[PDB]
Amino acid sequence: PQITLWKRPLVTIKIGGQLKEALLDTGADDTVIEEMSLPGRWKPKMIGGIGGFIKVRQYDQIIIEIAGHKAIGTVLVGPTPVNIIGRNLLTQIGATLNF
Amino acid sequence: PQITLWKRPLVTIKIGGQLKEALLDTGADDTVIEEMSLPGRWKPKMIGGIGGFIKVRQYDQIIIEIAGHKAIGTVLVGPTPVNIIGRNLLTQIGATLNF
Ligand SMILES: CC(C)CN(C[C@@H](O)[C@H](Cc1ccccc1)NC(=O)O[C@@H]1C[C@@H]2CCO[C@@H]2C1)S(=O)(=O)c1ccc(CO)cc1
Ligand SMILES: [Cl-]
Ligand SMILES: [Cl-]
Ligand SMILES: [Cl-]
Ligand code: NA
Ligand code: NA
Repeated sequence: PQITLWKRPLVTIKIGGQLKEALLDTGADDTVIEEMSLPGRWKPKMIGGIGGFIKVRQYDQIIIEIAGHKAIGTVLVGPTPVNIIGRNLLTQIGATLNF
Repeated sequence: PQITLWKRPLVTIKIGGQLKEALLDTGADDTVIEEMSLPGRWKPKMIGGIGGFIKVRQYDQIIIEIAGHKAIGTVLVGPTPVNIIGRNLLTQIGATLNF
């Protein structure tokens, strides 16, 4: 699809068996999801942006379905105000910015 | 252009006669630039990023070039890790996300 930016580019994702809404975010290096359980090992990380930093759990090799497209990669889990699909997964679905 | 996302989508902007680097950020509603002088009056605004809310200075109807495209719109000035071009100006340059 071609998604315009008049509104937030929100899509449906499936992660850990759960359906969520998330933002397709070219400004995010990595994918960040609101607190949930995921299987396997994790390690702590701090990530920062406007307003400062938050502590997250870094889970590697996690599958997400993004608008119907399967991708695998790292997912950070923590107290983000919005679920964010970052570049690490946007690349896997072939997403581009065009103008 | 068609910009892939393996790297940060950094572009050159021109504001106030100065060249700066900025990030094309589809997860940002608004355009946020580091401290600089801009003409005219400003209004207060609070924005909520990943780590919390901050105060910024809102300047309306500012001339800004983005990757060679002309925009005139709202620029927020305040402490951000990098200059970010949000959807308010991404729409003016005709940007869409595609996959
Ligand atoms: C500031 C950027 C360089 C990095 N951000 C991605 C942005 O699109 C970030 C995504 C986001 C975060 C919280 C709430 C809503 C959206 N938008 C952002 O700050 O936009 C600001 C905040 C205001 C609400 C959204 O638009 C307004 C302008 S981020 O801090 O969320 C981030 C930082 C580290 C990682 C890990 O790589 C992922 C995301
Ligand atoms: Cl990854
Ligand atoms: Cl590619
Ligand atoms: Cl605007
Ligand atoms: Na894992
Ligand atoms: Na103004």
